[PDB]
Amino acid sequence: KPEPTDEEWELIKTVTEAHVATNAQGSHWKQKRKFLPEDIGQAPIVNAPEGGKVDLEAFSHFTKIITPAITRVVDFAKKLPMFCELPCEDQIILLKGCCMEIMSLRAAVRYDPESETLTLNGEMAVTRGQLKNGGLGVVSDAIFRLGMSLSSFNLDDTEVALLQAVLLMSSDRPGLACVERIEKYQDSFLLAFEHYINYRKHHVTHFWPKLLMKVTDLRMIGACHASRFLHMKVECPTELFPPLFLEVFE
Amino acid sequence: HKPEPTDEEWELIKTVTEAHVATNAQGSHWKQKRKFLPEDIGQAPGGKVDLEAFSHFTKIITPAITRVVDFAKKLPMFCELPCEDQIILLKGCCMEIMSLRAAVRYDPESETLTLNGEMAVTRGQLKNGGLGVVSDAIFRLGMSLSSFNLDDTEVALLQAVLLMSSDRPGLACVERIEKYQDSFLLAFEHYINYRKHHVTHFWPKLLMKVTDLRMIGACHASRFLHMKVECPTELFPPLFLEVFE
Ligand SMILES: O=C(O)Cc1cc(I)c(Oc2ccc(O)c(I)c2)c(I)c1
Ligand SMILES: O=C(O)Cc1cc(I)c(Oc2ccc(O)c(I)c2)c(I)c1
Ligand SMILES: C=CC(=O)c1ccc(CCCCCC)cc1
Ligand SMILES: C=CC(=O)c1ccc(CCCCCC)cc1
Repeated sequence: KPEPTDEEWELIKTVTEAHVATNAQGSHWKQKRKFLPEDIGQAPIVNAPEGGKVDLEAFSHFTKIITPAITRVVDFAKKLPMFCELPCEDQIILLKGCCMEIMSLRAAVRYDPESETLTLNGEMAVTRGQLKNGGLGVVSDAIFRLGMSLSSFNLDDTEVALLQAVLLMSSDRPGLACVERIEKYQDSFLLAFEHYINYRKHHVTHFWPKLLMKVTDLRMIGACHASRFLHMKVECPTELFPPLFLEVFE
Repeated sequence: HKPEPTDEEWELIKTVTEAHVATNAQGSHWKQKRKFLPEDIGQAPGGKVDLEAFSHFTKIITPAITRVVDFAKKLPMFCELPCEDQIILLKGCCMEIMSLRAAVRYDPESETLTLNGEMAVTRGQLKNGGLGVVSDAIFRLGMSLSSFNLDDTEVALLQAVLLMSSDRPGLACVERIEKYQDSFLLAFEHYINYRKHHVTHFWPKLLMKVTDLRMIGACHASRFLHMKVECPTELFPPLFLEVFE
């Protein structure tokens, strides 16, 4: 199995550092985290015939720490030379299209089977039900499943970073100008990623193929996020929408 | 570097591994032949046992039980123990090894456990099925074992350790058994350094799973008493009754 080249190790060091420099609570999150009160995000005893509405209370708790998560995704991308080479127009499109994907990933990787929750921003542990009633709905199930399936993969910072790099450089986003260039960047990240994986030596058959499918799951989650956001603008009042949160979809 | 298994330990590792493989339902992918228990079965509209769901479990309970016994008998160290000791050890690890085997077959995508490698069931089906909370304990164990990526050898060794529990009430060759367990832990410990898993504090956390399997085995004993009160005698296979006397 071909391992990463000197140049790729250089690239790997750039992404890993960029990710670690933007990944909250890089200093033990499962020790300083705080569990969201049980009473918050509790399944409705009545359940409206509509189809389940968004728990405005839980939603408030989620959006109160959403901005930092969004800005962090932007800082990560700006720490990558390749990204900084892209036009302003392209950068915005790529960020708005991978924002939720990368965040969902960051949360998924922080899945704790013992408490069966996700540590958002590495400080808030939420249950599958709390995140759902919080406004993500079925999306919560998608993210939780992802986290459960990623356990056996034991992804390190370099693999999560590279994963984020691949999600960031999506040349299939609508409106992109440097379609070709961006794809060259992605292929570079993918190549370095795969090579790094051979170096890591994971104990799981068809690791590479299975991981790529996860990129596909993130794409689905990101899309469902946009649709889920539409219901939020309908049920959730404006006062609960942070500055960057709304622009990420508008 | 960490110490790896010696030549003598490799042969022991070979024995236990082949013993487990010969008594386990895989070596051919259990996801290609497994079937899902009808959703309508084991539905939950303490708690009463779902007779129908129960019947489906005990219908394949004997095979699982007989395999654990076969596993132990394929181990020379076990055959050197008195009949009374063998009976004691088996009755004390049966559910332990069984739970372990079911846990390792956990499937995140379907969120179920493939019993005997042919019947997949949900947390609810197994709970109302008669295991109650024990079902949650087994599913929890299965979820925490994903990152461990245990191979047949590690599960086999794990079963060996559970088997050679010299603290079982009534045992006679307590020291001979203890000696056997350590030989497995040592070989297991060395094998672990060979594999080299990417899970921080792998060894410590795995050993802890052994303690969880201990609790699961105990909670099942008390759970079995509820079954002999709610479930009719017909649904109790002969070998199933004796094992958990
Ligand atoms: O875990 C991290 O670092 C990043 C992170 C932060 C948050 I707050 C988060 O939850 C969301 C996201 C969108 C949304 O509309 C709602 I309501 C909740 C997730 I998923 C991930
Ligand atoms: O999966 C395997 O190979 C072995 C296996 C087989 C069975 I059937 C099983 O379920 C049980 C066990 C005890 C009990 O009282 C009831 I009701 C159901 C489990 I957990 C594991
Ligand atoms: C959708 C993405 C954007 O347009 C976007 C969002 C946020 C930012 C960062 C602004 C500074 C925020 C304080 C750190 C830049 C661009
Ligand atoms: C509790 C364990 C036992 O005592 C035990 C259980 C089963 C067997 C196998 C008997 C063979 C009959 C066909 C399965 C032997 C011993």
